[PDB]
Amino acid sequence: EEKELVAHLRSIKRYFLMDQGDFFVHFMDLAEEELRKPVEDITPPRLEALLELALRMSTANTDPFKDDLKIDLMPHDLISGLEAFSFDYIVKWPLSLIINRKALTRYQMLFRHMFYCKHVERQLCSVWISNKTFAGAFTLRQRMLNFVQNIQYYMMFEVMEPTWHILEKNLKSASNIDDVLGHHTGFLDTCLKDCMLTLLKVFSKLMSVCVMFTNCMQKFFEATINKFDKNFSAHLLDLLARLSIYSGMASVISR
Amino acid sequence: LWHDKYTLRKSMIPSFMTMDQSRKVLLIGKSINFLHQVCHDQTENAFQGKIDAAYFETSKYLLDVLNKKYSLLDHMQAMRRYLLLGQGDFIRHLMDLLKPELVRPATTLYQHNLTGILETAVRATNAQFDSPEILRRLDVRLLEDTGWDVFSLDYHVDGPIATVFTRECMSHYLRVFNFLWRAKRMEYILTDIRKGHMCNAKLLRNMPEFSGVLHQCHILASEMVHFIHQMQYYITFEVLECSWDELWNKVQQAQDLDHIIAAHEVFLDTIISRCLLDSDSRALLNQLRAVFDQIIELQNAQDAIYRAALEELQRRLQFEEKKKEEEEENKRIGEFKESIPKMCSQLRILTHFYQGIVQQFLVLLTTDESLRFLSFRLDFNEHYKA
Amino acid sequence: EIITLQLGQCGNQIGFEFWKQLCAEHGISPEGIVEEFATEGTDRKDVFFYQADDEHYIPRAVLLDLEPRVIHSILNSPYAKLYNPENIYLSEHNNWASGFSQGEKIHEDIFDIIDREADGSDSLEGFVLCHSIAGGTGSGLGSYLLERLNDRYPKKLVQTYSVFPNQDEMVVVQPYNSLLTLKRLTQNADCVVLDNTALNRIATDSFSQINQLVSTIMSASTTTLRYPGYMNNDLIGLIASLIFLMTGYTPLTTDQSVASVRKTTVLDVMRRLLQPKNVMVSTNHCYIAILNIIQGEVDPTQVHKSLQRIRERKLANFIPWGPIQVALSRKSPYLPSAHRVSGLMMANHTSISSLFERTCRQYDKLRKREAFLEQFRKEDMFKDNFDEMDTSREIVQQLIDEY
Amino acid sequence: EIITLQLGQCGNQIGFEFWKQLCAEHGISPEGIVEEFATEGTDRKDVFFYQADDEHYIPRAVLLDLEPRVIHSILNSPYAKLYNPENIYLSEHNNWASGFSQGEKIHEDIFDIIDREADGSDSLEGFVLCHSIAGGTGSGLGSYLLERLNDRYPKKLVQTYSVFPNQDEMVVVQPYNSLLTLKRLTQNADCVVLDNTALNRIATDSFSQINQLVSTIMSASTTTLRYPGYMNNDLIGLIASLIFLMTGYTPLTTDQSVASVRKTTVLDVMRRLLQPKNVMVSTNHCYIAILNIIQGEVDPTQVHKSLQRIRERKLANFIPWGPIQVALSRKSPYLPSAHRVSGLMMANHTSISSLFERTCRQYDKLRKREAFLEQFRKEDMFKDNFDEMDTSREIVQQLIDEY
Repeated sequence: EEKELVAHLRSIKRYFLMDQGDFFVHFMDLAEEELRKPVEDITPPRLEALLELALRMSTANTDPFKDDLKIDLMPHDLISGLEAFSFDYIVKWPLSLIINRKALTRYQMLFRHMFYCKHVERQLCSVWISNKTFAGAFTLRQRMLNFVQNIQYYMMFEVMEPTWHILEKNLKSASNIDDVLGHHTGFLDTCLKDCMLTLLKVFSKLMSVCVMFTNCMQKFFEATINKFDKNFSAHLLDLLARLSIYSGMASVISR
Repeated sequence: LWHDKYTLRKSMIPSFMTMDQSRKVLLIGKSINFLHQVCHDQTENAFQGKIDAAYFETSKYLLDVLNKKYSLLDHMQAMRRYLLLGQGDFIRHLMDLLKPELVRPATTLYQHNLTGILETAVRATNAQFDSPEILRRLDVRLLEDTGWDVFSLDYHVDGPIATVFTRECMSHYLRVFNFLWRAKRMEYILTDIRKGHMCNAKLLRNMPEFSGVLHQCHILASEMVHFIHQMQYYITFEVLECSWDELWNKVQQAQDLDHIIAAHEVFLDTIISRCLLDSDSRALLNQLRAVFDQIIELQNAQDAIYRAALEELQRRLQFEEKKKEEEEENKRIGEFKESIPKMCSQLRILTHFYQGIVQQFLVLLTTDESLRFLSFRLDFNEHYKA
Repeated sequence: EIITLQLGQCGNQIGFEFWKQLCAEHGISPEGIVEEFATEGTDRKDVFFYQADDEHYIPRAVLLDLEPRVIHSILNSPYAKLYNPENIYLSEHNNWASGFSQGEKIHEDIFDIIDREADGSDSLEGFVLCHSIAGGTGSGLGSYLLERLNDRYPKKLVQTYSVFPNQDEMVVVQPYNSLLTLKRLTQNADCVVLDNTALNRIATDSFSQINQLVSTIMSASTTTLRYPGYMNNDLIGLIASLIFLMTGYTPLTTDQSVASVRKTTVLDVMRRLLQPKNVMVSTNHCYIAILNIIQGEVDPTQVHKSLQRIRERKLANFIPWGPIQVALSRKSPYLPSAHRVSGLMMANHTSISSLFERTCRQYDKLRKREAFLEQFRKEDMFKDNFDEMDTSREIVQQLIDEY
Repeated sequence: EIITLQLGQCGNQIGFEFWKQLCAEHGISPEGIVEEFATEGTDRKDVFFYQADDEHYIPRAVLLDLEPRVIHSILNSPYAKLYNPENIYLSEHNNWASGFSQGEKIHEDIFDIIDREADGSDSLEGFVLCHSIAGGTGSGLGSYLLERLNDRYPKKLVQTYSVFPNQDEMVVVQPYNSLLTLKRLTQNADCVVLDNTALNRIATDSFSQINQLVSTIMSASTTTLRYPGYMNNDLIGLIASLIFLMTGYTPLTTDQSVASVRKTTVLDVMRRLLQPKNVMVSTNHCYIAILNIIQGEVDPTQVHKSLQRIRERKLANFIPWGPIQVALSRKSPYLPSAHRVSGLMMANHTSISSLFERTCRQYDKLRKREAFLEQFRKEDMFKDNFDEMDTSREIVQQLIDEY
């Protein structure tokens, strides 16, 4: 009731779990050019001045706790400039026992994995308007875009939307803090399992060809488009292969 | 906390307490010691009246805390609906979904896949409207071939209620569940064959040369479905509905949780006895298995005679629809008529051996008394016994 | 699950009163709402009904008819809102050939409706057909639907409640329609004969009451499927245990004839189900199979004793070349149990052959003089010749010989 | 943000009822005031409306017309005060050439209005056009605006709801206007075909109701953009996932047809969106893309199951040379949720080619005899020759060949 916790986690799903795309569609639209610069070349007083603006202009303005978002440029990527960006969140003492540094980097691990897929299909969809006024590269773009759109819909409406709805109900039947601490870290170690975060490093290389493909089309050749097809389709038949050998993790193939 | 940790010392009993009175104190002490730890709850002639006063109050309270805080009775009924197939509606759907899986060998079978199927059945059938607690314990286990030899439900139970089942009732129910699982797939096979004949004659009713041998395929079925559909009744009325009635009658009147154990323990010694799963009735069950096998061999010797008639019918369809040559097929049609008496000698020798194993089965029943009600079910109208 | 295909005025009504009986049994309000007392019900409803987001339940029924009047009256009944307007079909604008021609003409929409209904069920088991074999609508339309259904769905059961024309009472063109419908029934139907003559005979000794009795028969036949138990938990189980049929029901008593509350054992009921009088339809002919479904309290010891005594009394006759069944169910918890124990019987008996021998005799009594063939020649099917008729007659003759 | 350009009587009305639907959804009063219950609303309003210092909200709409009567009637409606009088434009004083000539004549004021509206939005995303392709006003004016807009704004989307002339019902000069408008659509339009024939067909089985349905389609198409969620948070996301289109909506039910509250899953809806009957528009032709937006409670497990079953049942056909999409949204919190779950479908399918083949056939059926060319010669564009017509016809032929 006082210093509420359930009305305090929904202020995290709005930013970390990317439940509101009205703040992102407006933030990357501002800080795109100033993130492609390499690291140790961008001024952090500029990004915070862009984050602080992207909120109040969007629909995230109606939030009591919006003043707790800080930029934190991590040193190592999801094992530069753009692949080293992630929010940071600060809380007071009484609410810190629940959401601590041990259980906040996990919120910060499964965010970058969803900012990376959100970044590529934001540009891979951007090359679509450049070609709209040589004719065999479209049938490959259809194969790539329909794969990242099929990962995100699996990662939002299948893993992080159902598991969160459990936690909301699983906190009304709690009896003590030693249980709320069990239903929270019991929600994070489940998301990082149904997601590919825990190995499946071929996903990282598979997204590598997609960003390169957008780059090639950004310079506007006839012999390299067919190379990407043989390269990208080879990695996808590897992803669908390992995702089949399991005892969810089997419903992904139907996605 | 019941079977051990308490011993009646025969040496240090005072002479002025009769040997029976010394077993009412060891039972009142045990009833209160067990009420605290496991159940997790906290509260001459006048001498004889004190023991009984401490008995007709403590034990009567032990059942109340064991029926309201744990619902010991609501599990006995629920452990009959599922573990003893007493539901029927749920086991029907569960045998339709495990069919595509269990046909494969056991090596490719993994438990983590079947649970999603079991969970689907409990949702579709009427078993969804049920206490969520008892549904938390109902799961699957994999006995250690074919998928129809290693599948069985478990319904594990731990805690205070585990003092009524004691790891032996769970080693007896599974000993029963196999006999009720076999006698349930041997019936859904025989209603599938009967379903095939209900579509067979609706297609090839134009070949009068085939109905002569096709007829023996029907009679052998209806002579076989009787033996199964009749023994399936002896399971309901003579074993389940009768031996369970002598349990719910000695529970609504029993008390002190030691007339309940002894009433539920003998309830598992009649079902084992009224079914043929005893130790000295071994010659009978192995005799029944042979009859259970002849039902499978019919299904294999039927689709062969079924499909071989659909191929010849399909060719006979295309051999005239595209044209509307004539001599090269009459030898194929002519030889097809010549293979018919070969198949007739199969169903003529399969039947003559099926009757030789049933007429031998009945002789073994005249051996130990409730079985006499079975010999009447099978031998009704005296079709056997000449 | 199951679907119901009712054709012609006979079938349309049959369906009306069958669904009336069903909703009465399951505590379904006329509008499709569920009564408060039945909120926690245990009865299975998916078999004949599917619920809706509005909490109302919709029958898995389709209405077919060559004429509007009957269904229009149905939709003016208090039960009108219950049915699905989408499924109901009415011809925009008495012969079998015409009926089959229309069936060829209106294939698309009918099978659209049937497919839509089918895809809403996970475990559809078979089909139910209610129609009359004499009138032009029922006969021809059922023929066409059976043909195209057995073609379309080769893995579903097809059950029918076929009403046969009265014979003691003199459709003038009934022999042709009956013979053709029988051809189609043998050639495609998986498995309940019905006749007005004996039905009204037992009723005596309006169509509303006759079809109320018929719906009673249908509901009692489907009871155990509706109410899951231990044995006989599927229609295929029913069919396998028997396989043409005839039926009889013991407690066929008026609402005014409850005054004689006769102590009704199971033995007396099962006995009563055997007599030719109770067989609702009109050479040492014998049985092929007998099934008795019993509702109410029942002791299997009583059942065994009744079976033993009847077997000893040899009141029945069986085939010499082959080796009954008594199933038990539970009454709906709602309708009054005016009967202590009740019994329904479905049997296969060779005597039914006589039916066809009559109709064949009827048909042969016309084909020799070419009576009322003018209309048939109009339709395409009988435009050139009538070989269809000859094949149908020979098929029926073959069936009689087989019996 | 977005702008709406509606032309001709058709477009003017389309806009009227589209904004009626929008204000109903977002709880916007007819006068532009906001209701008390909607004060704390979470719905995004910038997309179609911009608020004013007086707290009222103004649509990002512009009214264009060659004639005053329609808009004059609009301004006599209860919704009159809502629109912006500055943006509305009326000609002071039925041919495509005349329409394009006027468009050349009145460039300045129209683009003044468009620029004023554009500069009031930070993140304008594209354009929306509503018009009819047959009448003189819509066809020519839309042609001119599309040309000069694609020239002016080379970085904005252009979406249209083009209404096609009825064909089963015999504009006498429709072939010319339709062909020219199609030329311009291919040559400049970024991306929703519409026809009166099939639209009224589904309506059956006044313009007020037809365009109410059309506005329903438009609003359901723009729902998720209006209501931000997780995926598909932009129009460009929509377009990329598909790229000519056709549409269908399941709960197209009268206000009187709510009596049948049918239990409506997601599976049944998404299935219904596939049938040609529900496609509101009228060689083994196949699909190119399918999108289904679902409103109401939805379980992604149900969606996966429906997708699996439909894929296995192979009810659809796809291109052999290339490898659908199911997006979910939330209903407005205000309008009654008479439907448990609802579905809208937008697809690209090759069969649409037939449309042009008809119109081409129509046009070729006239160009051989020079019918009704007298008026066209009057205008400057067709004063010398008609090479415009030949180029347009060849472009449409090229598009058909490409399909």
